[PDB]
Amino acid sequence: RAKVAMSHFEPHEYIRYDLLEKNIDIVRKRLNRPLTLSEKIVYGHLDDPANQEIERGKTYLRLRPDRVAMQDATAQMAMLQFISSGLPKVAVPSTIHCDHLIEAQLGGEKDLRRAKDINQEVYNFLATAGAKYGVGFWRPGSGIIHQIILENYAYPGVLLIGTDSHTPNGGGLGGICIGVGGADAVDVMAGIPWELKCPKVIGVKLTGSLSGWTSPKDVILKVAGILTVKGGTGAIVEYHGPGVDSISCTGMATICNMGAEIGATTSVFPYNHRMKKYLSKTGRADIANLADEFKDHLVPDPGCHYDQVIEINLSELKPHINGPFTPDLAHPVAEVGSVAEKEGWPLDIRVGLIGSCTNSSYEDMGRSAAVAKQALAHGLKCKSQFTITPGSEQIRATIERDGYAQVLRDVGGIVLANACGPCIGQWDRKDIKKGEKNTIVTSYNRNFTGRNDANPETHAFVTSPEIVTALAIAGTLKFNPETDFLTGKDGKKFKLEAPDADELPRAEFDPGQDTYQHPPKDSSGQRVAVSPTSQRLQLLEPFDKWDGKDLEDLQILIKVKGKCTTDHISAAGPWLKFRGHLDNISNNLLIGAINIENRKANSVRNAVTQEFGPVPDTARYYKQHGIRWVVIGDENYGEGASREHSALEPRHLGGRAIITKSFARIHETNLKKQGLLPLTFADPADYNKIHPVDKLTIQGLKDFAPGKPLKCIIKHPNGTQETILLNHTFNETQIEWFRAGSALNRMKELQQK
Ligand code: SF4
Ligand SMILES: [O]
Repeated sequence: RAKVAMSHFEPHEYIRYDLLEKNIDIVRKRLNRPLTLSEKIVYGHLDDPANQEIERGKTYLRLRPDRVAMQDATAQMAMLQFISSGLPKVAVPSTIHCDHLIEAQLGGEKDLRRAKDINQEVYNFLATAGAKYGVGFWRPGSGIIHQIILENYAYPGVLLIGTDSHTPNGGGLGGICIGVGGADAVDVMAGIPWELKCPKVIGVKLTGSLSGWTSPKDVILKVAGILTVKGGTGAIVEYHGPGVDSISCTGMATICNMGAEIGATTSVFPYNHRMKKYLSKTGRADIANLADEFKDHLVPDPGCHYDQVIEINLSELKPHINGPFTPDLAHPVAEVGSVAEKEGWPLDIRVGLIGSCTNSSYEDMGRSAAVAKQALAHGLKCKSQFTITPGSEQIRATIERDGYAQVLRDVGGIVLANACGPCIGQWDRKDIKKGEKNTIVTSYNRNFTGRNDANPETHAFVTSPEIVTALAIAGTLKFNPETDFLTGKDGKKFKLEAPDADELPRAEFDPGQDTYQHPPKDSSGQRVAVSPTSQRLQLLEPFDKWDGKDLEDLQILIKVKGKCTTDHISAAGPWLKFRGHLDNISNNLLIGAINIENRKANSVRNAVTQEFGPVPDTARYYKQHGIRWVVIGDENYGEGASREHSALEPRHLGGRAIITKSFARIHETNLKKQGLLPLTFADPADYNKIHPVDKLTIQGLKDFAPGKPLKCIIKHPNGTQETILLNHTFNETQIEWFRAGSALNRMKELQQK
C-alpha cells in the first residue's frame, strides 16, 4: 500500500486508489458492463458499493468525497451552518479561498490592500473559523479557487465537492469535481454521506487537433452552442477520442469548467501524459507515478455506453465568441461582426477582460502576450481598455518573471488582483454612464444580464483570452484575427499571426507572496465570535418546522417569464458584502426576475394594497401579514451560480414552494435543503393555466412520498378551480428535511435532543 499524500498541505492524508479499485470491482461485479470514467470514480466513492441501488438518472448515490473547497462568498453561510452543527473539527480535508471580495478599481495591490481593509471582518471570521474547525485558509491575493485547486489539490480519480458552479474545472486533472451549495459541503465536513442523483453520461469525442487560433475555450463554446444551457442537466460530460491528447491540462480544465454553462453535474478527461506533465511541473511527481500505476481505473472502460454522443473535429473547429446574454448563443469570431451589425449589438469593444478562472493559466497568459507582443512590434497599443486577472499568485509571479506581464502592461493592460473581480461584478467600472449600451469581450464563461458591471445594456461576449487581446488591440467586433488588418505607425504588414505559446514555464514555477495558512494542531481557545450588531456577518436563526398541515391558499409572489438564473434570484456584485447576513441579502430577492404580468424586473402587484412595487418588499409584507406564497417559474429555473442564498432568501421571506416547468440541479438541491418544496408541472402547459391572481392549495402533504405526485388546486378569482398534478424528486431523506423545516433542523433533531 502506497502512502502518497493528497496535497503538500496534508501529508498525513493519503490518496486511496486501493479503496477506489476495491469499490469499482464490487460494483462492476454487480452491474456486469463497462463503466464510463465518471462511473468508475463516482461508484468507486460509494459508501455502500455492495448495496447501493445504481441507475443512471434515477437513483440517489450516497458518496464519500475526498475533499471540500469553498470560496469566500459561499464559505460564510457554509461555516455558520457547520458552527451550528457544533462539530469540533471537519471530517475530510477542506479549504477556504479568499477570491470573491476583491473589487477591481485601480489594479493589483492597490485593490488588494483596499479589499483587506474593507473585508477585514469577513476574512477574520473565515481565518478564525478555519483555524478552529481545521480548515486550510488561502488568504486574499492567493488566486481564484479553481486555479489554486488545479495547482495544489485536484488529482486523477479524486472526488471533490466545492461551493461553486465552476468546481468542474478540476476534471482537467482527471478528477470528479462537483459544485454544491454550502449545506452539502456542511454534510461532508460533518461526516454525513453526500447524496447525488446518479448521472447520465454525455460522451464528447474529440478528433484531430487544435490548430493556430483555435484554443481549448472554443471546444466548450462549441459544445455549449450545440447542447444549449439546458442540455447537460443531470449528466456528466466525458471527453474521449484521438484529439484529447492534443490538449494541455489547463486547456482541459477550461473545457470542463464552462461545462457548468450547459448545467452538467460536472465534466472530465481521462488521465493522460498531459496530466502527468502538469502534476510534475507542480511538484506532484509522486501523484503522477501513483496514478500511472492505477491508470486502468482512471480512464473509461472499453465499450462503455454514453447516453448522448457528440463529435467535435478539433482540426476544423475555428474560433468562437458567445453571447450577448446567454453563454450558448454561439458565433464564429469571423461572422460575429456581420451578425452584431445585423442584430443591434454594439461593434465598439469598450473593455476587453482576459482571465478569471476559465481562462487564467500560464498558457492563457502566454497566448495573450504572444498576440500583444506583435501589436507592440508595430508601435500599437489597445484601442479598447484592457484588464488581466492572473488565476493565482503563482501564475502572477511566474508570468512577471517570464516577462508576459510587462508585454500585457505595455499594450495598455491593467493587471488586476488574483481574484474573480469583473466576473461577479467586483468591478468599479467608470467608462460608461448608467444604462449605456456597450459591448465588452471577456474570456470568462457567464454573460448573464448585468452580471459584470450591473448594467443591462452591457453586451458581454465570452471567448478565448488571445481573441480578447487581438479584439482589444482592434477595438471592434468586426476584426477576425485570422484574415484581417494591422497597420502600426510604421504603416506595414497587417496580420496577426497565430499566438504561439508555452504551455507550462520551461523553468520551475515561481510561487510568489506566501498566501496559505495551516489550521493549528491544537486549536483550544479559538473563539470565532460573530458580532450581534455586524451588518456583514449574522448567525442563522433556524427556520420553522413543518406544522403537519397542507399548504392552502398560497399567494403567488411572482410568476416568472423565461430565463431565471441565480443571478436573477439573488444578484452578486454589491450584494456579496452581505453574503454572511441573511436578512440584509434577502433585499435582492428576485429583483432581477421578469414578471410575466407586465414584463418588468422587480415590480409585482401586492395582493392586499394593489400597489405594484419591489419583489423583496412585497415578500416581507406577505410574511408580516401571515400570507404564505409561491414562485411560479418557467424552464431551468435557478440556472447558473450555486449560491445557496437563492434558496435561503425565499425561505426567510415567507416562501413555501417554487413550482416550475424544470429546475437546474444545484438550485433544486438547495431549495430542498432549506425546507422549501421544489415542484414541477407533470404537464408544463399547466404553467399557462396559472395566472398571477390565482390562489394555490398544495394538497396531500400528509402523504408526501418518493415517486408520488402531489396535487395542486388552482383557485381562480371567479370561483372556478382546477386540479393539476405536480411532480417532485424527493427521496425519504429529503422529505425529512422538509418535515423538520430544513436539512439543518433534521441534523439537529438527530443529535440527541
Ligand atoms: S466564474 Fe468568475 S466568480 Fe465564479 S469562480 Fe470563476 S472567476 Fe470566480
Ligand atoms: O463560479
